Order: sequence, then structure tokens, then C-alpha cells
Amino acid sequence: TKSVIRQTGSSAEITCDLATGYIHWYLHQEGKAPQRLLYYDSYTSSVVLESGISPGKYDTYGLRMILRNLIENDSGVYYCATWDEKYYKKLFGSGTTLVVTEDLKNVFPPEVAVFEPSEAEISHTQKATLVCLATGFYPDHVELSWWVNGKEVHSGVCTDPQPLKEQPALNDSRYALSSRLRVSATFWQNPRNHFRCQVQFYGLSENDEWTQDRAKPVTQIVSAEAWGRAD
Amino acid sequence: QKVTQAQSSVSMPVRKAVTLNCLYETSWWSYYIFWYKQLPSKEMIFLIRQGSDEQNAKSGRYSVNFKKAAKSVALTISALQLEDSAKYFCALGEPSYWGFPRTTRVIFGKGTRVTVEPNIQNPDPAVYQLRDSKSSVCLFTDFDSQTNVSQSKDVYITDKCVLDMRSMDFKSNSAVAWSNFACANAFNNSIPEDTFF
Repeated sequence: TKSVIRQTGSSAEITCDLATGYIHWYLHQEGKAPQRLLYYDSYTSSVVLESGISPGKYDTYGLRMILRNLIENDSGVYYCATWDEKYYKKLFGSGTTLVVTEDLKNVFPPEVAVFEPSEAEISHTQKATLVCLATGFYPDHVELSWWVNGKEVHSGVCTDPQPLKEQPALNDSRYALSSRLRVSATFWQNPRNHFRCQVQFYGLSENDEWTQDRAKPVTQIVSAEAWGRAD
Repeated sequence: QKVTQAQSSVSMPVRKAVTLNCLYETSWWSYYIFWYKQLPSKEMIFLIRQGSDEQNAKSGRYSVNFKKAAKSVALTISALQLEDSAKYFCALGEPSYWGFPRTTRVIFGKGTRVTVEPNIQNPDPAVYQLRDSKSSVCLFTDFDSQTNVSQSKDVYITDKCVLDMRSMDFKSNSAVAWSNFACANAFNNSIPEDTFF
């Protein structure tokens, strides 16, 4: 889906997916119940904000919604909502994830490493298990993919739903994510087979400002490979 | 918390039933309770609706036992399957004085995470040592669904994950652990009695 990464004090422009009626905006944070921010009018274009929310914080116009003064607590998942024309229910279209930090120096690309199956696991269960792990990446936005012989295999693969944190009790701490691919032992014993673990990472854009010395954490694909061993 | 879900995380085997508890607080005579399913892709999907005045709602394998007296609304997934694994949210719509004029807020609970446990036919739990291809990790796999993998005191220990062989019709549980290191001493806790480690 869409991933947005901004710095404290900057602005973030949120896009809405579902395409009549009243459009609602919800905010979901980890460990916290999803709440409503505001809702906007199609006809009168009147904007109504909830209780406790100061005006000028969220801008809404025909569908995009703009955030103005960002802080670290603006992080979390933003949904756009509407009620059905016929049945009564609330539909959420958006998959948008937003993360905000004091400095963009906290942003790092992932380090991808592929590990070869054990001779013990081949001899015992007669199945080879390949594991890939992406380490030291911030923010949380990453997509891992397994590729065999130029094609992506969704079969026999397992990836951790929630990436573990490397430094506990830390807000800006980098993360780590592991994924596994299990194939037949006979498949791994064939050297003609190419196993590639590709991790897509979404970093800072071209319009973002990078003051620091190291390489700019732009959106990139970090990959690692492995080959089959017969003996 | 207006709406309340006591259950943080629930774990139940496949082809079984799981009941997700939800309670609400409202002063209104007429209202609506909703149940949503949040995917790891962060997509909120509608499941079933329960009205203030309605019979107990049943849609597919999703059934809810409604108690108006105790303000309890409980979602029950009848026949569990692997795809059913997600975080479920209980939501309560409250009407304006005149109606439900499409302005209505839906109050969400913190959600209940549901982890379905795959069926292990012939488990043989073992810890394997995997060497890096590039230079110089330990996985605990093929273990029964009942045993849960716990993070070591530290050492990075991953939570368990379900792997499905489509061609071999084979399903297994796998958990990996590593640090910058013995495999047997890697897991401080979580303890099967059969180990090839």
C-alpha cells in the first residue's frame, strides 16, 4: 500500500481511495482504538472536526486531506470512510500508514541476508528451509518477496507479520524482519535453481532534504541470493 | 473506554470455534454494533452488523450472540481456517436524535487479535543451525501448534509463523532466532520433549 514518512513540523498530504455522500477520516494507532478525526461535506463543503481537535490541524478538499503541523504523535494509520447508499454500514478504503520523527537521520535502509539450509534438516525432514532476514531498517515500511528463477513464489513462504524491534523501549529504534521459504530437498540439491530474497524499502523522496554525511535513504530494493548445493 | 474488548490476543486451532468478547456503553435506546476485520495489509473489512432491536445476527461462519441486558455483543467464528487470522474490531454506531443521518461515528474498541493454529500431523521439533552464505541463524521448526515460542531474555527471537506447502499439501510452524552463540541455549524459555537439537 502507500507509505508516508515525514519530519516533525512538516506537512503530510493524505489521499483517499474509495470513490458521493459524506467522507469521514479515521485515525488508528498501535494499541489504541481507531477514532474519528473529522468528516467533510460533498455539497456544502462544510468541514466538521471532532471534540478536542483544534482547527487548522487538518485541511480537507475534493479526495485529499492535508495535515499541517505534524508531531511524533500524528503517527499511525489513516482511514477514509463513508456510509453505503443502500445498506447501513461503514466502509473503509485507505491502507495509508504515516510515521513522523524529529529528524530524518533515523531513517535507514534494510540489510538483506539469505541463509542456506542445514545438512541436518535435509537428512531428517527431507525438506530444505531457507530463511531471509532484513535488519536495521527504519521506518517500518518494507515489503519482502521471494523469487525463484526470475519468478516470485508465494507457495511455501512465510514472513513475520510484525517485524521485531532491535532496541526495546525506544521510539526511533530500527526494526528487523525475517521470512522463510521451504522447498523439497531434491529442489535444493539442484544447482540450476536460483533462490533470491528481495526486500523493497520505501525511504525519503526526491523533494526531501538530506543534510547528513551518509547516503540518502531513498526508496530502494535491497536483495540477496543463494544457489543450490548438490553435495 | 466506551466500547471494551477484554481479549488482547486469542489462539484457537483450525476447524474450531472462537468467541471474541465485546462490551459497550451507551445511553441510547436504539443503536448498531459492528464487527470489523483488520488485515496485516491494514485493510478494514466489514463482517456482520448487530442492531439494537434484532434477532441474533448470523452471516456465514460469523455469528454473534447478543445480550441487550448486559450490553454484551460477542462475535463467534464458527469454522476456523487459516485465512481467518486477523485483528477483529467491535464498533458501536450511535444515532443523532432524529436518525442515523450518515453523520454517525462508529466507536471502536482496541481490537482482538486472533491467531489460528494449524494442524500438525506428524511433528518432529528440532533446532537447526543455518550458516550465512556471504560470510562466517537458528530456526525452531516442525513443532506442534500448542507450544508457543517466547522471546529470550537477551538475542533476537522471532514469533512463530505458519508455512504452507501447496504442492506437498504440507503445513509447519517455524520460528527463527539469532544474535551477533549456541542454538540450544538460544531460547531462554518456552521449553516439546522431542528435540534433535
